[PDB]
Amino acid sequence: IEVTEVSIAELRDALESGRTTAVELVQAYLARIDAYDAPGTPTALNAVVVRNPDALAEAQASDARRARGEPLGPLDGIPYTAKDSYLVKGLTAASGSPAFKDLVAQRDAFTVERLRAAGAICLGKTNMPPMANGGMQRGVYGRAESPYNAAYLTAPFASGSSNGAGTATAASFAAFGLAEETWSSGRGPASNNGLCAYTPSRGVISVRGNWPLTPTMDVVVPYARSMADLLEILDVVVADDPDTRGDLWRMQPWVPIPKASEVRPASYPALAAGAEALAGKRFGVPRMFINADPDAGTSESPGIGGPTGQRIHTRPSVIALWEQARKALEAAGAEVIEVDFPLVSNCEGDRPGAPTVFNRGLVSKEFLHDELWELSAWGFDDFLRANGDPKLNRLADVDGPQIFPHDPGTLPNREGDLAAGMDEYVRMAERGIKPWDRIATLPDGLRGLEETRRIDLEEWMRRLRLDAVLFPTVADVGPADADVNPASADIAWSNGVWVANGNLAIRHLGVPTVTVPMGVMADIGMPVGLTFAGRAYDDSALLRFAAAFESTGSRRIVPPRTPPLA
Repeated sequence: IEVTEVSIAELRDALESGRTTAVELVQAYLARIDAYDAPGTPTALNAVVVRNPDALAEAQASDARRARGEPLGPLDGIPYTAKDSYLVKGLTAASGSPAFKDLVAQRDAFTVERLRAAGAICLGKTNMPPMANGGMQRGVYGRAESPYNAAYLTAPFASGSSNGAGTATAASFAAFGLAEETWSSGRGPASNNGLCAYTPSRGVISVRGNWPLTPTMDVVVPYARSMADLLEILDVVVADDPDTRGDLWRMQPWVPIPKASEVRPASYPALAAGAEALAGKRFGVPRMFINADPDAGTSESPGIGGPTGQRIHTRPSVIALWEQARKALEAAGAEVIEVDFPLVSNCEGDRPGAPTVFNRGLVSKEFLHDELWELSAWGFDDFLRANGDPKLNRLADVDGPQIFPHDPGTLPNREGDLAAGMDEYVRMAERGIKPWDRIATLPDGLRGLEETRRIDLEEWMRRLRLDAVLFPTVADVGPADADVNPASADIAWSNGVWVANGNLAIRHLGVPTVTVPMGVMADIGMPVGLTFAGRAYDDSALLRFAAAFESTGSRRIVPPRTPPLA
């Protein structure tokens, strides 16, 4: 059968009626990978970088269960891909880093455990920059290319590390995909590839067995081509993980975090709805993301580094898609209000009187320093210890200069020297790393982060009577040669483009989001998403809003570079 642009429900229907088998499905996806992804093909998208050699045997066992009339559940026999940061037992888990190219996973990540128990089949692992500490920079496997337009990047350049997952899921190299986000490494690639994606509130999906980057910020992010598929995934993966090791927010005792089983609904697929779910709702769109905020960037020295705090120049064709999205929401009975966005303005100090996260006093400068260094060094070292690969199980034994080497011939990283930056973590391990529960600044820091969200988002949405905040996921897309072309790098590194709209505040403060396709820019053929954000633990309502918006149109297209075969 054809698998291009086919939904999970259609696949399960085919498996149940005998129209196909799990083996036939795996072969159909591997065929697309071999025709479009592998080196030496005309497209050479280079999205899938590590194959699962047992995939066909796993498919065999799945069909044996079905012939015996006992499928494990709705995802039995459904193929997916996982970002190279996920531990998949028996395969390498380099996190795209040359220093870890031979590290082998001794167990599964929690997400993978749930999917394995459900009979889902990992076809392989997807591309990413070293340690997810970037966007489109080339790692040990290079980088992935866009299936929509070879001239533009498949993700934001500075934070879009799930760049293989975005290409692979949009090109139907599997039914769905698994990604991860620290700044915008989840929302970014979803936007450029027309995907649905969900960034959960804190503690909803265990991050055990996932390569950490910043333990206060890392979250799991599922990718799918439709909201219905996204809900199929969540139904299976969202559950309580009895093992808390490595998951900072589920280990810490100072901030109340609810159990996953307390946050999820009884049934995720039941969250789908039509336009009726938008009637009478109030949605606020930040002026700063629709070219309506002349005050952005008008303080004396705005930002907290890079292009932050600067006025965002949104592409005209993205504005045109936003206006149609607004009309669709209003036609469905919703109210869309242009508003400020304190969450970002008070993090980046972008206008007179606005504080920054560094000078506001809700979190201390020393906590922000420990977050970047001491806590992250502990994250790396404890992940290696927990995995327990006999050949490499301590951060102090790592080849520092090889963690994130610079790609020769490309322009410098505007965030600084990241090869030396990452090497410092090994020097730290050699001096001795304090565990997380002995870092003195942590208690006040975690409470300060939650306090910031309460003031800037939750109480703010109450007085405005907003049901959600929404905006284009990104302001523009960087050209594909932003790594070597100065003019292209200037665009790719500008605010709203280097990182998805929201910069660091979204993940730093634990804001749940859902992203769906907003359409395709008419001038360059690149997709752009619409992001819904809301109060912590309002995830269910946000998923429903996204599903309802999706139902009002058909805003996704098959990538023109990866058509159905034959």
